[PDB]
Amino acid sequence: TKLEDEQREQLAKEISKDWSSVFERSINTLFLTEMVRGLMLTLKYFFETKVTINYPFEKGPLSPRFRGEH
Amino acid sequence: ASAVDASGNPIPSSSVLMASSKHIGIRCHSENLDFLKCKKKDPNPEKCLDKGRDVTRCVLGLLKDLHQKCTKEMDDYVGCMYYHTNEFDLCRKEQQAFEKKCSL
Amino acid sequence: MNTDITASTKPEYPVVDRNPPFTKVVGNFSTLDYLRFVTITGVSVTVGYLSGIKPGIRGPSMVTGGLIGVMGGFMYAYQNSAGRLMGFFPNDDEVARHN
Amino acid sequence: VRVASYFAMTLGAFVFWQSMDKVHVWIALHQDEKQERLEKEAEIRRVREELLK
Amino acid sequence: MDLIKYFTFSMIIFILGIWGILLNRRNILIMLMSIELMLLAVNSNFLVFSVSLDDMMGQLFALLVLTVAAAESAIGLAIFVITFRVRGTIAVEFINSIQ
Amino acid sequence: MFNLFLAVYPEIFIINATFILLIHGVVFSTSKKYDYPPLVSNVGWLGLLSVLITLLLLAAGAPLLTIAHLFRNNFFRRDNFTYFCQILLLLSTAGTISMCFDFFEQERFDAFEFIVLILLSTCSMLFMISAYDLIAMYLAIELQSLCFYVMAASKRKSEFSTEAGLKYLILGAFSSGILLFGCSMIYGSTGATHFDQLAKILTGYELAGARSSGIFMGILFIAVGSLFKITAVPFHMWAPDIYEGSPTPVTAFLSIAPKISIFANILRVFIYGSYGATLQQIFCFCSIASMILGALAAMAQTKVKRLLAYSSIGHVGYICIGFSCGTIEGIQSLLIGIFIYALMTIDAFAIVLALRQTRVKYIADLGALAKTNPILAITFSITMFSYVGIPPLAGFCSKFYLFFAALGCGAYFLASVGVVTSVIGCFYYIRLVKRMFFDTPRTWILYEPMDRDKSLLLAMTSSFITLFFLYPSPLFSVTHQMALSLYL
Amino acid sequence: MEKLKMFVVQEPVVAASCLIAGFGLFLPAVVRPILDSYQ
Amino acid sequence: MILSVLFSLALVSGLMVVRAKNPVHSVLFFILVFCDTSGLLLLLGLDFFAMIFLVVYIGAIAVLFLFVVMMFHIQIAEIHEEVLRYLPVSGIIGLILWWEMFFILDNETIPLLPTTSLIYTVYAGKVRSWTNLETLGNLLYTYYFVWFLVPSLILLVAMIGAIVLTMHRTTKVKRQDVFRRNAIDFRRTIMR
Amino acid sequence: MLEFAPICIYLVISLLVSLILLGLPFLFFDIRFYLVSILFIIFDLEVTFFFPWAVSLNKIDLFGFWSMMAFLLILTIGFLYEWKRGALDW
Amino acid sequence: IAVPAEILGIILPLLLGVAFLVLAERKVMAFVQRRKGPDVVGSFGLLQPLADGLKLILKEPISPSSANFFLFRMAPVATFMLSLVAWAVVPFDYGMVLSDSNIGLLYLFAISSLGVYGIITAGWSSNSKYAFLGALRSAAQMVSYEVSIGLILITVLICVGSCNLSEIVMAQKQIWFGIPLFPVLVMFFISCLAETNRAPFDLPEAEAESVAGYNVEYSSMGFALFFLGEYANMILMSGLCTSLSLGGWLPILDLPIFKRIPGSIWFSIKVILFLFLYIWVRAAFPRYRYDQLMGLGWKVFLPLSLAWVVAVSGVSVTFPWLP
Amino acid sequence: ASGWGITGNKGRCYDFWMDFSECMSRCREPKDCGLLREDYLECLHHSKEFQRRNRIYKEEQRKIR
Amino acid sequence: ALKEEKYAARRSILPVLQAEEDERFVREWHKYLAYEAEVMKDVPGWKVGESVYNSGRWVPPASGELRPDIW
Ligand SMILES: CCCCCCCCCCCCCCCCCC(=O)OC[C@H](COP(=O)([O-])OCC[N+](C)(C)C)OC(=O)CCCCCCCCCCCCCCCCC
Repeated sequence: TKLEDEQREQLAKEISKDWSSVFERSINTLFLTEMVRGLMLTLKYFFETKVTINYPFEKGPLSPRFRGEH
Repeated sequence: ASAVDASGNPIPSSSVLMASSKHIGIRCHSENLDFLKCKKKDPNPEKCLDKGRDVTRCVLGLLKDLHQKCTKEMDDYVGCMYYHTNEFDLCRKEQQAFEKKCSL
Repeated sequence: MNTDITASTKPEYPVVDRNPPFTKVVGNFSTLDYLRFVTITGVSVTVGYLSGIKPGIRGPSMVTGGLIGVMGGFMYAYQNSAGRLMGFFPNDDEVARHN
Repeated sequence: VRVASYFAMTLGAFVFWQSMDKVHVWIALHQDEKQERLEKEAEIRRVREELLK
Repeated sequence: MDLIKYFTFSMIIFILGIWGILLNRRNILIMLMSIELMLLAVNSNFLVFSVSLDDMMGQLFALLVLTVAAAESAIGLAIFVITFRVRGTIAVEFINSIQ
Repeated sequence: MFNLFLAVYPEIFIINATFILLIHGVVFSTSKKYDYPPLVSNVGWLGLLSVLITLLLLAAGAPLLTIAHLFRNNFFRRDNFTYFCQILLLLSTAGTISMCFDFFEQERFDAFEFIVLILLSTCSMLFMISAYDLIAMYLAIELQSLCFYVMAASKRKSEFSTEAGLKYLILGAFSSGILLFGCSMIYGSTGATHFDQLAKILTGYELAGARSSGIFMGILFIAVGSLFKITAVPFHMWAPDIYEGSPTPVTAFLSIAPKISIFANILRVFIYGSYGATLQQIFCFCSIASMILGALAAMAQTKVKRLLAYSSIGHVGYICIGFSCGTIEGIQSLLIGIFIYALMTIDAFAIVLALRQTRVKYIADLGALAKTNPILAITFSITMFSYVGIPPLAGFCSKFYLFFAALGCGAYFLASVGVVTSVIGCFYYIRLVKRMFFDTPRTWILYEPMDRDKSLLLAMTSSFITLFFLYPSPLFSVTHQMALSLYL
Repeated sequence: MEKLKMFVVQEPVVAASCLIAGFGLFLPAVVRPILDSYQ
Repeated sequence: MILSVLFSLALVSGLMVVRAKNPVHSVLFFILVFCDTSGLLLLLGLDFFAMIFLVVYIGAIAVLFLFVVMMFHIQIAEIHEEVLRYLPVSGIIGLILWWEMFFILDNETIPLLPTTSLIYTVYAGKVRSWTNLETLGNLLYTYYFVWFLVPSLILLVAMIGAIVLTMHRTTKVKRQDVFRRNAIDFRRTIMR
Repeated sequence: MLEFAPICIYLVISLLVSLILLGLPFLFFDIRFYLVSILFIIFDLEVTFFFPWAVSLNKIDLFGFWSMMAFLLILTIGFLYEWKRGALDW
Repeated sequence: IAVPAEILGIILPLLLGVAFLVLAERKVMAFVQRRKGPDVVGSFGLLQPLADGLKLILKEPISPSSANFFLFRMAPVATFMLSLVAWAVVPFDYGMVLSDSNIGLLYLFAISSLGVYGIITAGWSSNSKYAFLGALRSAAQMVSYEVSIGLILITVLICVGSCNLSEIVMAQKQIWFGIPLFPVLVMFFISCLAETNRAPFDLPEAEAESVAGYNVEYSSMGFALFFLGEYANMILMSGLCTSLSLGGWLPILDLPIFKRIPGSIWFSIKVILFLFLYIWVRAAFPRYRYDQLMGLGWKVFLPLSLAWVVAVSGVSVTFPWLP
Repeated sequence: ASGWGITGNKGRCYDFWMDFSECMSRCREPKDCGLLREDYLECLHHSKEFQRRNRIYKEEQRKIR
Repeated sequence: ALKEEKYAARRSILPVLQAEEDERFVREWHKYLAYEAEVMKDVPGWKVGESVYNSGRWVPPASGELRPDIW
């Protein structure tokens, strides 16, 4: 686990090069940027058109080489 | 919300008094202060009832004078101060109409 | 909030001021009060170093002892200075300075 | 079933509390007599003390 | 009458906690529960006395007693957990090793 | 630091030092950089240093503790009585911390939370000694009670420690409930919580009558709680079991430190506030029971810790005769007895911890000690004779001055019972001395040498005990001044 | 400084809470006396 | 009448706590008696104290007791004793305490026998009615701060004791770490 | 008070409707939980103390504010103890 | 008298709103997932809640016979009581309150505290130990996030001198408290999400996953009552969010065109946006492990809530900005 | 008794308590303040007033009988 | 400012309400004193509305009910 600890320290030093980067990372982790982006995509699909087939009146496409009833 | 008895008498009530609070405190601050001083000196109601009687006389005279000076404005003010339980913020137009007639 | 500085026992020496300010009490620190602070801090640091050898944290032990000793020595020096300035202690030198 | 037993015990506790109210009223009523008894006893002790003195 | 009824109820709760301790010989959690009932009776007495006497000391000390009772319940359940883990059971005859 | 807090520098410093020690210990014991070091010794040394520093603060700032008299009057009042009581309490705490160092390393008990709780409980006893109200009294009592719960149950896997913790838990909670009911009754029937108000209301009127029945019950319940806190026979049943079960440093601290604080609290709540002959009668009965049953039960004991517990119960009974006389000489005798008993208990428990290296359990274990460790045998025999009350040693001074206070007390029955108990209870101390010196057992239990921390303390305490009869004027004068200053 | 940056990266939420608490204690400790003197 | 019903329910719940066979039922009846005491506080007029009784006693301490009792899984005949034998001593002690209550009430607090029309209303303290919560906060935080800071030490002691008594970290169990490189930067790699 | 009678009647009506809903078809170990509960007790006491402080900030001065801050600091040290010991982890 | 009429007029529309809320959750989640929700039981599926309730009523019950029949049956009753009595205080406009308690905030906090007992007793009374363990987990999670919720309530109580929701809103008149305390509103929203076991932190609804839940043993009406209690709590805490950080029955910018709307419409609209946010977060995010969510509640939201309490108190005390 | 009333105003008879305390502080003998101590206790418990009302009620009821 | 306006309006009205309440209480207390005299005239050694307190300092009659004003 000493290797894991030193790898963690090296990575932390790598991604903490300057105050700008550390502040940006902290703000991104605190203000839920990825969550907001996922919410925006979800809202886009809420407002987009649907692909429901409306079964009894509209039926899915088939092919002449369909294996249905003997 | 009536604010008036059968024979033009002003009902003390609480809406009427709350409407005429500023007028009371401006007209007879004096014996109101005197009655409060007597109450502080001796809390017994019987020891000085005369100061309370003078305060009541002031309040009744002011209510009668205000009612006989402006009636429609005072009646509307008391009605709207009864509809909303003595909330001044909910009765602004009626209060302003009352202020114009009977100036402080 | 009301605060009263009156003490139960009357001071036995002339009172420069009943409730001296914190800055004035700190500035009243004589060489003896500085010696008190230095001795207490040094005792604490030495005790911390000598006790932290077995656990293996000599630097951390000295640091903890240093904070404890600084707090205690500053409290003792402030206590002595305030007691002198309120007349509880033999404040001959600052009584003369006030006079 | 325990709900019926719980309600029966609740009624019993209610009856006990009315009994407690009754004994409180009884104590309120029979206090003056205790007062004269205590006064008589205190008078006896005072007379005894004054005869000793 | 209201003060009489409240004081009688509080005294009855105190006696009921005493009875819980008395009857629960082989039960210890119910003994702690009876102690907590005693605490509740004390708090109720303090509150009703404050209300009757028009003094705020009863409310202050009832709040402090609530805090203390909560802390002591935390500590007591810690003791219960460690004991039950040590001997594997809560029976009283396993908690009689000292005599 | 604004100038009112001159009245609370010792407590503030001890609290801040406890917080600093807790933070340091946790952060450097949960550290993977090191090998998770046992920080108990380092934290204990720093806590002993903090205790010494706050002792110096309290001793040097003797007139400054009275600053903000009216500001602090609601919570506590400080005077010469509290000053000396707190000085003795800090000395006892420092001795207990110093003499329990070797227990840590050898017995592997490496929880610095023990030292943190030592400091926190010491602050609680400081607040208790200063306390001047029915609320601060309860708060300080409960603080030390929770600390002692955790202390007794400190050894988690130990069956004895867990059982002692559970028993002390339940019985202390019961006593807290009783004391709380007493406080509630007094508040309801008096309208007052401050000790000055209680004194003003209660003086001039006896507590035995139709009036103030609720006041009488509240005072009686508070007395019951305090008697439980001092292990009187009507409420003593916890003392031996928890004293045996809890780890030896914990039981030493329990036997030494809480006694002085609880007794100063009792003096300030009862002798000053609710002074009335019924309280002295209650404590007279409690003292009779304490002495008689302590002697009787310690005669039948065969374990060192249980014998020490019952000796503590008997000496509390003697402190209770001193209280139950309740005069100037009575209170001075109470203070003398408390000081002497604390010194003797420190001596005895230092010797016990010295013998803890080889895990001494029974009285027979220290048999043939006059050969393996001669000077230790003489030292422990001197301690046992001091507990007896043999004249040249310190215990006899407290003994005869308690008996003199009882003869000027008018309590001939109390004095006769006390002296008969003193004769009766000499037997088990003599049995200990026989076990060290007289017996020739088939096999001997060789005891490892001491640590310097216990050795210096034991030497100082034994020199004080043996040579106290050459110069008792300082202690007698100090206790007389404290008793006089209790009121004026 | 480097260790502080590493700590802020590794535990951002505790650093943010500490900064917020420091600001909350700093306003009445300094700015309140400053405003009292100014008034 | 409502007061009588409330403490009758409280007494019954307390008796069920005392004589309940199942400790879980004991906890539930303890919750019930706490609720009845809260109702009594409503009748008294201490809304804040009733709500804090609910929050602390009903919430915190009672969920603690419930958790520990259910997690123990105590069986019958492990905690079981006949109550008939202790009935005489319980009755004697309860009767002594009741007689002492009798003596206390007979002297100090005399009940009033039948009032409303004689109530003298001051009207002076009602212009700004201070709530119980408001008054308690003002007092407790201005002029009794020591008795407020001391319980903080008690809570700290309780937390320290709870940890030093009931802490057991896993000796050898893997713990997930989210600060890995593939989570942080994740440079893409291929077979070529 | 005079406002909790509607609450009591609401409770009674809720009981009635719940019983009706139930009766409609009839017509046809681990220490982590303990530690969490103890933390719950401590922070319930914290919030119980916050409520009057928060309400009466306007009356209590910087004295009261700093007393509450000292209370928190005394109890936040306990939270740091929890964090470093490992009580908050699962 | 009129009090039972008011109570019934609060309770029954609340049940209708809960039914249409589960229907709206289905519809919104389906529209998110590029499909259409219930559309075949009535026009646009408006009769779907009625059909579901009728089916649940007509389903024949089963008796587990768990030797704890009373406690098994009464736990959903307890949680239903708690949800309803919590709803007994929430205002809708100026004067639409049953109990205008001066301690309304602490009343709601206490009712939320009592809410764990229904689930705890449901888990214990069930024969299976998996249900008991799941109930314990859910209870602990609600405990932690209710501590956080109480701290947020303390922040709001620092902002507003009073403790009743109506006067809270009357203070909200100026700035809605959401503009000053948007991070506090976000933390309160996440805490109430974890309080009702909805969205992320969804342990009981992860039945297809190994955690199972406390509702496995429950019959048709027990499960229905637990679901109704959970959704009533969801609506309750949405109302709490809008009364605490969105001004309740208050328009935007106080324009006179906006004042034509009664205000109860404003409160309803804000509650609808909060419910839409509930369904949005549930549909858009994965769920946390139990240990992860517990550590997040005890290590991320509690320190932040304490820090925000301290910051708001420091801002208000330093400046004359104090009520 | 402290003057902190239950409704944020002056206590019910903190004035009586202060009269008794001043008498005790300036008195030559503690029995001099017996009347004021009786007044303070009577305010605290209403014992004498309640007894007077109870005996009035008893006389009224026995006259009816 | 709004709350201060409301409280200032309340304070100006207070003296007349207090006067009315004082007169009402005086009338009721005089009626009670007359009732007490007419029901207690038979027993000797009975005063008319004697105060159990000393040194004056009139206090309102005890109601026997805890907090009667809140209800
Ligand atoms: C107008 C008057 C009308 C009548 C009024 C009086 C009605 C009767 C009141 C007494 C109670 C009767 C029902 C008892 C049922 C007990 C069932 C049982 O065994 O439960 C097991 C439980 C133990 O729990 P358990 O777990 O064994 O539960 C099993 C329950 N069963 C049997 C139903 C399956 O026992 C107890 O809890 C002990 C109860 C003792 C009795 C308490 C009664 C209430 C308090 C009475 C106070 C005094 C009243 C009289 C005062 C007189 C004046 C001073």
